[PDB]
Amino acid sequence: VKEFLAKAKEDFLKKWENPAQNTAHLDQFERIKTLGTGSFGRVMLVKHMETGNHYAMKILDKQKVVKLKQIEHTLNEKRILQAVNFPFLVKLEFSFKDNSNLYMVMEYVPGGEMFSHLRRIGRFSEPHARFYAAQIVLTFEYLHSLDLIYRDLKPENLLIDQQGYIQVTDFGFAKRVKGRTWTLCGTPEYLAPEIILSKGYNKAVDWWALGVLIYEMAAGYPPFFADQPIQIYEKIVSGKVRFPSHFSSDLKDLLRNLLQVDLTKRFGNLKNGVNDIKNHKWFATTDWIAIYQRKVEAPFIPKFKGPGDTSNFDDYEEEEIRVSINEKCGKEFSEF
Amino acid sequence: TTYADFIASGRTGRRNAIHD
Ligand SMILES: N[C@H](COc1cncc(-c2ccc3cnccc3c2)c1)CC1C=Nc2ccccc21
Repeated sequence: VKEFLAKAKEDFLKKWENPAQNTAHLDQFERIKTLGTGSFGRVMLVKHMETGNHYAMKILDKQKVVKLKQIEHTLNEKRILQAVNFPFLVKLEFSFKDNSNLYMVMEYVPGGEMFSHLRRIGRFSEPHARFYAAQIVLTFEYLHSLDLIYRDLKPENLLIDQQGYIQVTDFGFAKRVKGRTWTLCGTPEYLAPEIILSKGYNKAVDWWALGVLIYEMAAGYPPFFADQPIQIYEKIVSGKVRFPSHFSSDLKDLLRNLLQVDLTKRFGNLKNGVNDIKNHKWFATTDWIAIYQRKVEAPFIPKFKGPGDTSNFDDYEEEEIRVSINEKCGKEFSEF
Repeated sequence: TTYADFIASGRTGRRNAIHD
């Protein structure tokens, strides 16, 4: 493992220090349909005319990004994305900007979100959840190895590719940091106690998120939910969790150590780092090497109805894409 | 059941991120 990571670090570094820019243009893409929306942007299926390929184009409104004070976060996302490379991270193929927007063109994953499949099915069996969780485990070991904190693990940010494997999306909160950070960021149900308390935190909040993910995948609902955020934060810090009766003893053990409010005992943040996770009973049947290569049998294959098929995605109201005659936030996004 | 409570809650849909 140390071998692979060492070289992965060398490649990321070169790209990090010399990020690619303006590698495409809006008019080289055919706007097909909206696959999702966010506070300051949207993602659409697009078709690259020269190659006939489909991609997921993320369009960010520079003015909204500024109003929401996510300028640096948006710069973090593209800079990081153009530099990383892992089998469970969706690839940033092209990036560019125009008068009104920033654009990040990623590889399209027709399979759809884990969220959709998870909600419809209810809950995943333990081997099913173990297969996806394992992929997140290698992805986090990879990211943290590069001094990156992800900060938004959740089913809504996980896609299922043609091979049944996971593809992580949304690096809007990713950040390269050695040492503590304080930005309050994430999703209510997945926030670690440190974040809600405003106490400076590290990569350990990613490992706590994994604990929330595994629990939600195996139970059908998150360990901490309520109709309003403040109620959800009250549960998270209380250091009190309840487990469904069908949760194996090993599964409950792994989660007790993951959903540890005391980030001095929390698995992943210990002296043995990620190994305390990879070597936990619940993962004894897991062949970490096999999972990376993807030679492990996937429990679910979301067969699609052809390339460019958006059947596995929900519908969203279509928004017209306009580009003003004037440049809006040049200085702010000069390095994009 | 907790499953029932969850499904009846307002947080079964896509959850938005927070920051400000
Ligand atoms: N967090 C949600 C999804 O976020 C994504 C963010 N960036 C890229 C993809 C993303 C990446 C690759 C993909 C490949 N195939 C299909 C869909 C894909 C979606 C998904 C909503 C959300 C929050 N901020 C947003 C900003 C814009 C759109 C949606 C949101």
